[PDB]
Amino acid sequence: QKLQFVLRFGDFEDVISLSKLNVNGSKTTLYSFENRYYLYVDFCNMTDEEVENQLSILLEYATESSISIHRLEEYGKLIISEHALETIKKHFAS
Amino acid sequence: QKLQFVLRFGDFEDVISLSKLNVNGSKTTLYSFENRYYLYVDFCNMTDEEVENQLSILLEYATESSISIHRLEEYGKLIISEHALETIKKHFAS
Amino acid sequence: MFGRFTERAQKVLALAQEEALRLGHNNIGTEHILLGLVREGEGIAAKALQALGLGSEKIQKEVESLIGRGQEMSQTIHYTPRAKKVIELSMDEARKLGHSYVGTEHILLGLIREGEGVAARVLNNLGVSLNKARQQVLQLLGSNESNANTPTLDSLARDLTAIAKEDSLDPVIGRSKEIQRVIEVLSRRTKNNPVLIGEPGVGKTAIAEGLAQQIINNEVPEILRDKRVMTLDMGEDRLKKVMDEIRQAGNIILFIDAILKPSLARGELQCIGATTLDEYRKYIEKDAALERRFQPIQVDQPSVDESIQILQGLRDRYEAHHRVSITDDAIEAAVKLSDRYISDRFLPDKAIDLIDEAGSKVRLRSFTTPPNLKELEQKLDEVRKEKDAAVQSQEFEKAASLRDTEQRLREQVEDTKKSWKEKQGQENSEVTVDDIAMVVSSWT
Amino acid sequence: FGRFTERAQKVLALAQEEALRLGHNNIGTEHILLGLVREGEGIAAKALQALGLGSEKIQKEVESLIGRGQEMSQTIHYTPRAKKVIELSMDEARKLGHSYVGTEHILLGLIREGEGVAARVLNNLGVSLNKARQQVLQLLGSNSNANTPTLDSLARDLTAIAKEDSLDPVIGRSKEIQRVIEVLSRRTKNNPVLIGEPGVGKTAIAEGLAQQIINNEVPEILRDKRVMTLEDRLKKVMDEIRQAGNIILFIDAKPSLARGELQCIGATTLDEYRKYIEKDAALERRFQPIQVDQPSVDESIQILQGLRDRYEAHHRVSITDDAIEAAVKLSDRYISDRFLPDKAIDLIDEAGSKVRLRSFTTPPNLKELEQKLDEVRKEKDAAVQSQEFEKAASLRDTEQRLREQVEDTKKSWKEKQGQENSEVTVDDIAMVVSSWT
Repeated sequence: QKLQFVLRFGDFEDVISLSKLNVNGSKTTLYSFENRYYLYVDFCNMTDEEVENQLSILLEYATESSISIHRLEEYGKLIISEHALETIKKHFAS
Repeated sequence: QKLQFVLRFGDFEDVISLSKLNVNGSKTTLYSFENRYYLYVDFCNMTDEEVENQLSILLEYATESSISIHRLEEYGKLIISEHALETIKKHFAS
Repeated sequence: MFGRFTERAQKVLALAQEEALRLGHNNIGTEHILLGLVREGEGIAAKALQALGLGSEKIQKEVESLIGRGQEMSQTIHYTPRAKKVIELSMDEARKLGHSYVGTEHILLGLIREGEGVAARVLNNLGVSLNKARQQVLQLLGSNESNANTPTLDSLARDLTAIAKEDSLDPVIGRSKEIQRVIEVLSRRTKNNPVLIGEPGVGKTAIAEGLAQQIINNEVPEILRDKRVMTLDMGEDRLKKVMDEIRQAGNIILFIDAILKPSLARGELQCIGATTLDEYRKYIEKDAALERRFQPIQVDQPSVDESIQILQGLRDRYEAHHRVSITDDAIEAAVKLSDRYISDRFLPDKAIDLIDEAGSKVRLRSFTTPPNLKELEQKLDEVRKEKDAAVQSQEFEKAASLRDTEQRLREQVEDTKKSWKEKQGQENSEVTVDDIAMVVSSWT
Repeated sequence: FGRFTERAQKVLALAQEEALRLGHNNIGTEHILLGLVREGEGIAAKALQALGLGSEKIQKEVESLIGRGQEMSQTIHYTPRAKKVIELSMDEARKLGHSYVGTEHILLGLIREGEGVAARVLNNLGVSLNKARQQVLQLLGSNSNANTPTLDSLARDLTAIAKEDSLDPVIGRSKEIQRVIEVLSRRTKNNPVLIGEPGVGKTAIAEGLAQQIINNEVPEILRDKRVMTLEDRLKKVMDEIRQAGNIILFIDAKPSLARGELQCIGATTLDEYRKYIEKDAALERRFQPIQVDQPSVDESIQILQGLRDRYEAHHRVSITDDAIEAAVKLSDRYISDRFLPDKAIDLIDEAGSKVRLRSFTTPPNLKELEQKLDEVRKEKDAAVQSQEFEKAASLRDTEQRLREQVEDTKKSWKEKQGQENSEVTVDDIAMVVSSWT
């Protein structure tokens, strides 16, 4: 089962919101593309049950884009690497 | 076999009529809905033969509505609780 | 009741009441109607129950074993709403049988159909499923009743020889010398087929029924005995199909009032045509198989007196709308005014139209709303509400008397709503002239 | 996002109660779910009690996946997911004729948009998604010879249909009705053709016979008779009739012809009928006419009040009576090119919206803040992709000051519902007309 996903938020504030929680053993990176912001999640080693779980939360705040992840790595716009959630929580939660 | 039923009367007087008998070990409650009056019967402990029996009588005076009983408990209009028959007999039979 | 049934019906129904009280109950439900049927012991309904193994003995024991005494109240009782449905039903369980009138069976039929109720349980308790029962009644009622006639008599299309066989056929007058002129034009070999032209109007179609009667008994050439009159017409997928299934059977003459669809003269395909003064102009104008095969005769707007007689012959038959037979003195007007006074038809259609204008109209002045007691009902309404809406608030005894206040009204209403059976004894079955002359002035 | 039951509204705000009771900052689908099982009395609440899901079992899974608890509570808002979930319950009720949303529909609406936290609470509490939509369902529900064929829809049965007590008034055209009956008895010009300037009234005359045969005074054989209404199913059903004949047909708009029975009441115009009898002559024969005078002015009035209740559907009427008086009288003499019952009704409608319309309009010179606001967000975006966070977060803390700003003059516009909500009198009606004349 796959352990890396790419999600699209409609408006940026949706991302801040997500940030205000716990990323947890979750490397994550954030792109800007077609004016909408995509976010790329990478779970290292988790039980499938544990991931289908976690991913649930994420999509309270996003949807999952059919977007080829390498389209971003090439033709996107990087904004924050590896610790993408973590950084937004810094500059935005209060 | 189920031991609680919800019946619809075409006109109210049909209900008075039903009252003029014997309820008998029968808790009963009466709602008003779509201008037609529904009545909700609850037999505590009776043999199936004993209930298929009793229900017969009732439907000389009503028909049995497909209506989800909880639709009433929420969106209905209560008129008499628990002793619904009993009450109409008081204020109406002579 | 709620109409009219057999004695057997009516007896079995009142008989429910007999049983209403014999046990002291206060409303006669489906369970009493059932006792009613097995206790008149002689209706078809009664007979059936004797089959399933259900005498009065077995039944009443189940019933008393589910109701028993017995508030002698008997405060002038009425039905169960269920049972009132059960009656409404037998009426339909007989539409569904051509039975012009309800009776013991239909009411037993009517019970099964609305199986929710006490009767139904007596039996699902007496180990007698509901269908085993509708069966038994059925297996005690049933049906009622030349080759080529098959395809033909099928379609379509009203076999006039037939309606003239059982003598189940009106006179009809004449145009008696008119009927004859048809049989020349029909006994030929040149102009084989006849065609009547006149205002349409003179119910031309009437003359045709004429042959049916005479070809039968019997004044007509041995050149025509053993043949058949039939109708329609005009012009779909059932094409050359049945028409092939007739050329293959020479004994046939036909009636039309429309198009051409002319495979004329081909087979023994022999016609009689009814078409307007002019429309025919627009068919021999087609020509010339027209001017040839088919061939015409002038239909007369009946002698005014003749008109009168036609009316009477079917007078007894317009008693359907409740007022005739009679009055003669009235008929004469229907007719007479039309020949001279407007004055835009044939002298036999006009008449009957006056008659029918009035052939309900008076049965109607019967049904009009009573005095300005249109107002009562208006009142009674406001009541239910108070009663009703009150009942939703309760306000209970605030209704008891409210209900009572209601029925006070109602019986008052119905008593003066049926006081207009007098508007019936005044008008219903009336007729005289003045009714008509109205109809007339209300045409100019 | 609209209006639901108390039960709905309470359950929703109740999500917020739970928003904070755990300290989170956005109320997601997980809180809407706590909301439902915690008002413990909604049909939604009831269902959960079925699957084996008390508040106890649930909140334990949820805290086991989020927990405290930044008391931030900086005036919170929804999850975009849950905003979808709300948009959905609205639809999970269109899909049920339920004129108003409530506890169930919201539970319905959650399953539908299963991607989210609620959904996982349950796929975790061993309660697949469909076993659940079921439980809610099993707590809601519904409301004859030749009729078999006929009884499509095509073409609904005026008669038994109004036998079920289920019928209203109905105001006539009381002598319009009875002339439908002199004709519907005859044997001469038998089948009556209903000519009058279109409408309304017209359909109401046949809803008459219906009312008359049934309760009950009528005559020349006419009892147990239905009045029925409205190509690869054509003459199909029509044979269930040449085999049983308790039936008048009510037409709207053709003649498959008096091949026998066929009792029908005619829907046609002053002239449209002359588009039958000219080609003739089934007309002067079978079919036969009668006119719809325009209903009595006073009768006109007490016609609306009957459907007053039923347009209450747009918010203002019922009432005012003083409001209808207008509609009707204006029309009879002041243009004055229709029919005296149809016109009035139409007028209401102009206003039968034109008021909920004027109700939801736009605030004062408060346009230009929108324009300001716009570029700020914009200015915000550009910098975040440049990051430049602070140099923007500035800009977010700043866009948001303007947000709650404009609201308190748009929510300050339920200050504008009042000045017309259910206000009704001629005021609104006649200005309508300044145009039509």
